Amino acid sequence: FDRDRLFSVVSRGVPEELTGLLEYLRWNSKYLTDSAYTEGSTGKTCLMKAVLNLQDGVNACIMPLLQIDKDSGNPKPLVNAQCTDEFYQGHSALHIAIEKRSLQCVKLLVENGADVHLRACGRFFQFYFGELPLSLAACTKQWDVVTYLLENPHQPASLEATDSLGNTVLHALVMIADNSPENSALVIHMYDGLLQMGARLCPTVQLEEISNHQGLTPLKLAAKEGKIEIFRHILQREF
Repeated sequence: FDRDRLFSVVSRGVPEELTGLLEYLRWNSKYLTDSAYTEGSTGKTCLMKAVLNLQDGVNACIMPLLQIDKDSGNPKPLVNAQCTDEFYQGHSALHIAIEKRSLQCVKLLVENGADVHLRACGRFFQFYFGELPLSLAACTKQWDVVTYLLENPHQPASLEATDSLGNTVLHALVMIADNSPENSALVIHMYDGLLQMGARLCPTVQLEEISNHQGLTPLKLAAKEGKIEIFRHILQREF
């Protein structure tokens, strides 16, 4: 089992061809997160390759890979491996699952130890979505994934979490807003929805008062970016 074979196998979504992988790993004291099983420039793992080749929301190598990884006794679980190159830095299988708009796959990953606060901060994403799984799910308007991330019993995502810019999901939404009537309406429903859920999930937290590394709340950030409709909406929330 060299890397080439595994990635081929996994790309084709044929779990049956993983026969002997576990034995090979345990015999040699190796893990699927090892340099050897990782693409040398990017750190792209076999599980990432799997989620990149989803067929109709699924890929039948995914759970086998997770199980083999667990059974191999891996100290640094494959589920939370991150891309290492400049362009995709921090990108995890969970981010790819959300980009692919697959709730099925998000669940499978989270149920098996996905860290819901890993940051994708590479040069390609500066579109920028706030580097966090929840902020990506919100920015791409995925209601089913957003509520799963917030409510699941394994690893609930925090609405207060911030990225390397100090941005919450609320700042991220301000960032992706267009000034088109229909887009801003949808972004407003997401902004309000998250806050409505926050009144229940974090009853005491003033999420809209959290400010940036640039000292900007979502309101002030909205003003800075020229986002009139979002700005005026955030104000009427107060008043």
